[PDB]
Amino acid sequence: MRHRKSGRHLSRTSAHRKAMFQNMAVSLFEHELIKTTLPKAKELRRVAEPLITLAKEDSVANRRLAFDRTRSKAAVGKLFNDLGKRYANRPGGYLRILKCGFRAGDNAPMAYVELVDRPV
Amino acid sequence: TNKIIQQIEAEQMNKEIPAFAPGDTVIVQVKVKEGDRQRLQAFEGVVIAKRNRGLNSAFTVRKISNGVGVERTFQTYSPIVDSLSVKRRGDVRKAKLYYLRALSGKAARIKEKL
Amino acid sequence: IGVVGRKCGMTRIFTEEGVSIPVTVIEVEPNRVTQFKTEETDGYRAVQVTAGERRASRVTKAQAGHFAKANVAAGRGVWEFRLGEEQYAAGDQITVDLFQAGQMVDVTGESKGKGFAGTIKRWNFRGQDNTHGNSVSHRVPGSIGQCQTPGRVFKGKKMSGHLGAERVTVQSLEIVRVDAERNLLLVKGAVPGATGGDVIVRPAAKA
Amino acid sequence: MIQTQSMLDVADNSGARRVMCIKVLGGSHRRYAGIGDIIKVTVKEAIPRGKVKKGQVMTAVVVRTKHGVRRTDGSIIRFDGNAAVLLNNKQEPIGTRIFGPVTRELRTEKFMKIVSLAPE
Amino acid sequence: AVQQNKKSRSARDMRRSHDALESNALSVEKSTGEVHLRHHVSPDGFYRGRKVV
RNA sequence: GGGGAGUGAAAUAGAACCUGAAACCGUAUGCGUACAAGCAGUGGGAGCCUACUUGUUAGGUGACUGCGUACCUUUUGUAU
RNA sequence: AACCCACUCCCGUUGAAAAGGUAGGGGAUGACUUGUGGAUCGGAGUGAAAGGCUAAUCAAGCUCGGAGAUAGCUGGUUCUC
RNA sequence: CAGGUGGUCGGGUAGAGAAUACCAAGGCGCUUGAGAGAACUCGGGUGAAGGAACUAGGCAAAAUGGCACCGUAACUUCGG
RNA sequence: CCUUGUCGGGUAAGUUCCGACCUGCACGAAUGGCGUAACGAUGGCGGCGCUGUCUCCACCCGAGACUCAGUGAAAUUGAA
RNA sequence: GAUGUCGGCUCAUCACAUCCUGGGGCUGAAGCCGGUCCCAAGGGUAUGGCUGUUCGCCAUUUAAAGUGGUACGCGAGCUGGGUUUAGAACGUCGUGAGACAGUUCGGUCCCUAUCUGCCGUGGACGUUUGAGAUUUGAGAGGGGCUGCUCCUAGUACGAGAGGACCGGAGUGGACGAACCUCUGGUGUUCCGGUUGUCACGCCAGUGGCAUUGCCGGGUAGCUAUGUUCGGAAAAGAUAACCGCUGAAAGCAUCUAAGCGGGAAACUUGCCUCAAGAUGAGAUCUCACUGGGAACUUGAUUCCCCUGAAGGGCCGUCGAAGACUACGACGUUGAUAGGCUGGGUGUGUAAGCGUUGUGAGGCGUUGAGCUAACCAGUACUAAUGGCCCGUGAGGCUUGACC
Repeated sequence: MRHRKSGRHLSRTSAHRKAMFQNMAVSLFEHELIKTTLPKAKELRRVAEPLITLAKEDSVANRRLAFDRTRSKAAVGKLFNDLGKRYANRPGGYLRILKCGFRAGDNAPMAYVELVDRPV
Repeated sequence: TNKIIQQIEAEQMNKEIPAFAPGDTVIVQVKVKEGDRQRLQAFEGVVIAKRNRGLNSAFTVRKISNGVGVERTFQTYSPIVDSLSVKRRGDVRKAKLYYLRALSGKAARIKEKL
Repeated sequence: IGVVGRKCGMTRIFTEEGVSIPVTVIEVEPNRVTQFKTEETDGYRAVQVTAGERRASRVTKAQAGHFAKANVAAGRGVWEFRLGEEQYAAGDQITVDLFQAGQMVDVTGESKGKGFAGTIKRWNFRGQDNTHGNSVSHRVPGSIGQCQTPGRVFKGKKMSGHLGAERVTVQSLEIVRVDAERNLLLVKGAVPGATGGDVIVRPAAKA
Repeated sequence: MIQTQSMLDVADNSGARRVMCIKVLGGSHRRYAGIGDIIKVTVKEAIPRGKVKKGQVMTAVVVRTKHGVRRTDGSIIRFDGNAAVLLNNKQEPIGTRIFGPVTRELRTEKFMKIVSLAPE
Repeated sequence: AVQQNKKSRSARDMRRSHDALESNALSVEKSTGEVHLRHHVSPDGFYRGRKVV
């Protein structure tokens, strides 16, 4: 009935979602501009935004906690050094989601999801 | 608004309730009133489960009378619970302590702290 | 006459004798009468009322002009109460002070909406067997009619569909506490709908 | 106990060791019996010489359930084991001793003999 | 379960009187002057007077 | 795959190519149709619209209304 | 276990499949399972036997002839007065 | 095309094992996808209190499950 | 066959079951008679354990359903 | 050129020749119970042991376990035990193939719903100018059950035995609606523990996979087995029945005029839907104040003129939902996500001091998450297009102008 229940299933198992939303989050801390699906980007910011909040307090108990929920060495050092020194005085909203038309193959609704202070 | 129904609850919540953890052996002093009297009855046993929801808070104590296991889920801020008193503190490292139900006499013994 | 409020939660009252009373609370910001309908101008006796707070961009000119006849500056919704013989000015203000303690009161809210329910959760039908060789008809309904006679399904047959958000009235609920300071009724039991849904409270129809 | 075919210990003195509910008394489609309710039993197991015998349709008051009984503050009292006290056609207990606790929902006008014998 | 009679083309076309398509909410960037979907990035990459990609 | 230009007597003879029917599917236009029950027509019949010439015509549509249960075969007999 | 089987449930029945799948199940050093080559055929083979099997066909295969068998039966028989 | 198709090779940790789990060498993402998270359907997971009251029938599901040692009835064709 | 024969046991209650009786419609000694350890995906009964079989279903997880994009059937059909 | 059995399951619907509850007459009706006959169809109206069963026989209930019709209601809803094709056996019958007032074991149940019907939910249009909102209620649906104790009263009644009607509580059962505070269930989105293994360079720490690997718990939500509420009283018209006055017919008679009492039936009462009630109703408010031409004067079409009230698309969402619709909101913003506290759940992380040969032992500490929960807002995403809707609302008659 899903009254007041949070989280999209996205037609995959719970372990697939957890694998995808850390593949998506690691890709976003690397590139800072990824183009994904619109429901899949709404569920990304409940994963990638609490990793930047965690990386604002540089600590050995935070770096191996962020590594527990990224399992990538490269994107923990991209945190705690860049994203956490950028966003130290920004209270949330580390990434913006911009809708960009529809995918050509199917008619999937796309979005750009993008960190806010990109150097460009 | 939740601010005005947690304020209704805070008005009813002016009773002491000393600090007690699951695993501890406690004595609940309950009120009984039927066949009109106002006497006070003890219920000594082991706290196996605490509910921590404010006014809706509760605890489950396990006693054994006469070879029969017996549970009362108490309501922490009800005036049936007149007073509460911890007899011996327990060392359990687990919140809900329902595994005692399959243990009978000496396997169902809690350690003490300190 | 009644009152318009909102289901603000579900609570308990412990008495001194030791019984916890199931309580829902209904916060009632002081309603304001808007139009008083008499038989000379409307055929029946009633009073329109309005429970406050509505932003100006959401109030239309026709709606805003109606709140302006009655100097009200009114909010969300408009509700009407059939009166027997009471007189209300069109700038008055009805509060919880219209109910006391004891008092049996009827509460009408919009029930919680279950989507499209089946015949088991909607009409309490008995499910069929789950293994004795049953095919794919586990919770499907059984037959919907007789045979060639009547040769069709009768009107009203109980089937599945929108079980849900319907106007439901719970009657004879006792009023355990009337708080005119925090603008609250505490009603014994459950009232229909979810938290914050608009809910109508008035004197018991069965006394 | 609670329903038919349910099997339940014997809390009073003489006769049975296990009885089985064959009928919940009271209403018409009545399906459950809690503490203080009257069931119809049959004696599934008994001692070598007692006041009842194995295989005997008798009446018993339910004194002690695992589903429990609820108090007016909301508190429940809940036992580890199902138990009844067998009765005669007076609905007076047959045994002269009660074993185990009982609840105060049983000290009514008809069952206070069970309460006055119980080591509650 | 089948037809006992074939559908008329009057009734075949009455069914698809609800199958007409809707248009999109289009709007024009004030800077560039190009049509795009409302609330979406332009096909050149502009969104509310700013190149975003 | 088309729009022209050329070619030819002809390209709505353009190669799936003479003629190019019917079912079937479209666009345009005129009239009817969203309070009215059934073999869908027929008798009566208003209004509207096109051509014409006088109007007591011709073509289209057919509001409204009377009567009206296809066809074959088989049968004592079939809306069946 | 492989392998060979095919007892039970459910799914599937316009199937993924003109007999399967999934979960369990029987035999599994033997009267076993199997590759390759060969032998036996239509009132005729073969059959630890069910009328079983003999190329998705079996109380007599398939194909082509007799042959447009026969049908006291069925259905249909086309312009007008 | 979830079928069928003879034979050969066969690493690591756990293991009796060529079972099984996870992996190496090696191979692969099964040629429609994206949402949504109704009934119902399918394949599963947990379940208060009862525990075969189900049903034609414990069908199905739940349970038991290893190794060592102890212990082990009737009956027996002396092997079980 | 009468028939759920009758009696005993098992159940609160047992057309089935077990043990008997003999009144064998219509058993009978290699179309073998009566027993029988072991065996059985064999038929019928009873018990323990176990349980969503059930009282009575509740919630949850995946695959369809529903929606959007692309592809695109079938049985049926006198006309509606 | 097919209308596929018996029974169970699931769902029913009607009848009244009534099983219970309600109103009565007569009794060989003292009372408690009954017998029998009227009136009455509102709601109720078992669970099991045997058998394939319908029935039946039994055990225990209940206020009561009614009788019928509906293709002996219902297999494009289920089952498939009985009958029942192919196998096999027993008794019997026949020389035989084979058969049966017979038994016995085994044995494939297809269909994606076009139309009518039904339960839901919409799109269009119409309601005579349009709009935002609130409603009247013609009509329609739901609902309607009942046991026990007590109190009158061991009083009426009866030699005693035995036992009331009539009257008001308060406690159940079955049923229904809402709900989630409580008691619990679930909680593959939370926190732990732990087995096997592979990885992250290694140690530590963690992560994949093993049904969520297996498990202990458990927030929000949904939920019952949890909680709360319900069935009415009351009114009107009646039914049998009981009359009052009262003739025809000096009297007698409920009746022929006239007047009454009288039931869960009927009409309201209670709940829900309800103006597509085309008979389309009613209120309060709002918004829009330019001209030529032909031809036939509801006069219309044509152009120039402008588009309001408002609605919708879109976006952020919802305790609303299949799509919709409904609801809230879109910077004059608190709608969602994040962030900041607060709670909750789990149960003392990591790291290092400490400690032992080693597995393992306190504090920091009752921590970091945070899932859905509760608290401000200019962190992020909700962009002041013109797409719809126009420019004062026909005529006739009447009353007051």
